[PDB]
Amino acid sequence: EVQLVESGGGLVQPGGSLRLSCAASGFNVVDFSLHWVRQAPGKGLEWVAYISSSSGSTSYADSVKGRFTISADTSKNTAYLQMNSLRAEDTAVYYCARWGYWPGEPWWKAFDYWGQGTLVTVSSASTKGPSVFPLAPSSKSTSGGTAALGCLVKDYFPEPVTVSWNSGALTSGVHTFPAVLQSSGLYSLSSVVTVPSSSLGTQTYICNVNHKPSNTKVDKKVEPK
Amino acid sequence: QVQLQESGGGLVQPGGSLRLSCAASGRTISRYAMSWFRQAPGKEREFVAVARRSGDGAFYADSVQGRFTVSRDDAKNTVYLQMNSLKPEDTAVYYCAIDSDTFYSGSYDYWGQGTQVTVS
Amino acid sequence: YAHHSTARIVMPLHYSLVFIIGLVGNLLALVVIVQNRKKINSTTLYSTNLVISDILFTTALPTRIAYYAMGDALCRITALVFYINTYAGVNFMTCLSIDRFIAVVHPLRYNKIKRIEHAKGVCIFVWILVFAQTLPLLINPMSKQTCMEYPNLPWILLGACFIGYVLPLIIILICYSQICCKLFRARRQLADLEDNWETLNDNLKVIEKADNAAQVKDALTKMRAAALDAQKASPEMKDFRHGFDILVGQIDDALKLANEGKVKEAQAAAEQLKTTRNAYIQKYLERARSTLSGVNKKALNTIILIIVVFVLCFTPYHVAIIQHMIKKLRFSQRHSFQISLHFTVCLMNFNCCMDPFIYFFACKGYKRKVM
Amino acid sequence: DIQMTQSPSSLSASVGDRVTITCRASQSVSSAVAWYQQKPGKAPKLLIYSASSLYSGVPSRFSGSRSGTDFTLTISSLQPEDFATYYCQQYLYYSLVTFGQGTKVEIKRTVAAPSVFIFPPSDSQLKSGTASVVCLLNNFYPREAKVQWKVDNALQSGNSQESVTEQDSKDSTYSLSSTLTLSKADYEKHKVYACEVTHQGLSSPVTKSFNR
Ligand SMILES: O=C(/C=C/c1ccc(Cl)cc1)N1CCC2(CC1)CN(Cc1ccc(Cl)c(Cl)c1)C(=O)O2
Repeated sequence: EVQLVESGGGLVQPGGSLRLSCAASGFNVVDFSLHWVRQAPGKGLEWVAYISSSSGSTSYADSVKGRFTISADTSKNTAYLQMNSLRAEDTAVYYCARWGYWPGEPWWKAFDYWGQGTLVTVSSASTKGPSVFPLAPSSKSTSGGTAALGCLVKDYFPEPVTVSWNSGALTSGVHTFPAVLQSSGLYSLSSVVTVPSSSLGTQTYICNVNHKPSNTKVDKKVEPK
Repeated sequence: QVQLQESGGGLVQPGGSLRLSCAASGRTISRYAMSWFRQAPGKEREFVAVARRSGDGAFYADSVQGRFTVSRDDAKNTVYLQMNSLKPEDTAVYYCAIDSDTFYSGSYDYWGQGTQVTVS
Repeated sequence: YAHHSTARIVMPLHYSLVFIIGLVGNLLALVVIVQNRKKINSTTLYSTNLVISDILFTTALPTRIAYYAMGDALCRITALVFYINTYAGVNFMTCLSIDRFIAVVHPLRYNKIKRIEHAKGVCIFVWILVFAQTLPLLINPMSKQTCMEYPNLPWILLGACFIGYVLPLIIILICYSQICCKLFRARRQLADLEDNWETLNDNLKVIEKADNAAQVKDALTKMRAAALDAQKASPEMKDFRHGFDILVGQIDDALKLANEGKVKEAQAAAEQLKTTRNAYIQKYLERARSTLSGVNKKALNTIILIIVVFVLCFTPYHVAIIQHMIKKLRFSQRHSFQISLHFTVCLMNFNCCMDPFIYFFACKGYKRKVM
Repeated sequence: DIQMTQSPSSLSASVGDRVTITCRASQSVSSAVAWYQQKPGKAPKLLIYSASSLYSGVPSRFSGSRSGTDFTLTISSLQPEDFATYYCQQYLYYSLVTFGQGTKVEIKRTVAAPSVFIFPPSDSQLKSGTASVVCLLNNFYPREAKVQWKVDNALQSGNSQESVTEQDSKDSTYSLSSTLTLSKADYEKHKVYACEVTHQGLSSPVTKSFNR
């Protein structure tokens, strides 16, 4: 079965270099042209480059010309994309696609088999743990209805951080927000829970914050005001 | 500088029907969003419905979901809140409203004076 | 009969004119039919039985032309011959209309039915249908104090009017709409194919006269977008599309050179497209423009001629009948009713002499019609 | 270089509706456009190719068509798995591929109003020299709310940052969180901070505030 596979994504400094590799199985890269479509985080798809190893027709998008170079080692049945001189807006998920040659139905189908996409991160920041800060509610926070409660998880790097309340006991009303990229290149995140009134139910709520790429497991507590 | 006036009203018995209409004077509507509101005596300015620009949306509150219907016609710059299956809880004034934002952020500035619509 | 002294000149004038004109027209018509007494593919049989109906309607006429104020079974024969004139005219015009619609919408289904067997079967079917339409209106002898055939709770009037006239009218109209749409849709298709060929030639010209390969790319992409949907408009269509496949291959061979940045080599590789055009598509454009005018023009003018004969011979009388009966259900009698039906029956019988006008432009031996 | 505008940038519909997404080309490409579907987190999937022909493997409710340079994707019966982003790609040559902007079909629901909360900055954060107040908007259906911070009616700008969640799985409602970051040298300004929230289902802008 035809099945594309990418590899080579990760962290690089602005201006560095990187090598993505789109391994293929099933079909051969001789009978098909392999493209690269990237998708910036929270944006739409855009075409980047392609190669046609049957002839050799390496073309590139206008924003990556002179900075990317696409190769295809058909003895390995893979295709490569050499990304060097990487700018800051080059962080995205790079998919690898497949397009058949003209004439006939192989061309009339567009990219029909995509890869799973590999994520690259162009940043000048280093790894650091998060500083969990409480979002404490006051006693006047709608005394009678429900009172929101959360904790702020900011100034951390790299991306993945998961947050749970009371070691997974609180799953109702827990909203964990997508990590926004702060102005200093760091990430900030908030996770809130809507627990009812009457002294917040008199439970000592804790938000369990663990950041595995920095081995930080700060579990701060939240108290009313 | 652009105000709007509304039509419709009346004392209709339960199970009846009406067809409200607020008409805008001095501005176009085809690029804005027109939303209806409601004020019962004692209750402060609940939401009823909203019409988006053109075929991209029409949203109603949870209480009036299914019974009402807001249409939109950019010929006379009017939108109509067709009320059906009127329970005796809908006895309230029905203000119209327009938002200053075209991203539907809901910046309501021009309202009107509403039409008292009571049921029994 | 307040205008009977007027009618004593009006109706013999009109029926004498109809008699002589229709008789000599159908006379020369069946003479030319004898000149081609075997070749009746699918439409000539319709035309000949309609001629049969018209000429028996004329041969039963010389008793009715001698009229004044003043038998019975002869009058019943005149009634039945009138009805087998008018209803046969209507149903055979609409069967000829659906014949033309089948021919110029689904021609393979037409050649399926172009044989004599199914065609004559449908002919005898509508012929026994018009014999079934005339006998129910023959119960009482029309003699009353000539005939006094004109007048007379009635309810079957608008039923017969509908089935007899209304359903047929809707059919011919939808057949005409289908013919006009089919001939107008393979018209915009040929227009857009010619436009694609024109933009292909113009962009080839701007290629061969331009520099600065950033615009030879802009010309080649328009050329490719034109060729890709020019090939969308069997063992000859395959060779039509293979020419466009190799044309788009040459377009790509030039476009990749333009992308590499070889503007001289790109115009060199774009030069081969006129050779490919002359070798593959020039010999097909003349066919696609001329053959796909001719038989369909005959069909279109036949449909429109049936429509105009319909709406000027069978529309006035039948709308007069629906007007006379729409007066009912709510409630002098010879005021604005007898002269109206008089002149509308004059039209419904004038169809018999307007019927050679169908043949002289439509079917049944147009040789002497052109001569 | 061929622009490709996809107009209805966000549709709202319920299970069983008939949605229609349209897409218009700058130049006149032939009937060579494709339609994709990208569920969040995964890669796209081909749905239509040659602008009308259904790909082999997708259900037959999707059906594209073409009129000039106006391509349109229609879904007939919107099952609960057709909730993803739909792109519009033209493919005329290999190096001339341009995608649309992508419409996000989402779940229709009844309008709710955001329950606004504001949070003062923790004194543990003030040991670091920075202060970050945060305004929380909770369970509002249309994702069109706007937050505007005010420090003695001074409309702040450039120092606020928000992030809305996806549509909830239980009741199909969003949740937004705007945070206003300041230094402690600047946090000692005007001693009352307010969060003003305008929403489509809100008559008057709700202002949740607190004093420093
Ligand atoms: O009045 C009707 C029909 C009514 C009707 C309407 C609707 C329905 Cl459903 C049924 C019946 N006709 C009148 C007589 C015609 C046609 C039928 C014309 N003609 C020769 C003739 C004879 C005398 C004169 Cl004075 C004139 Cl000028 C001409 C003939 O042979 O017959």
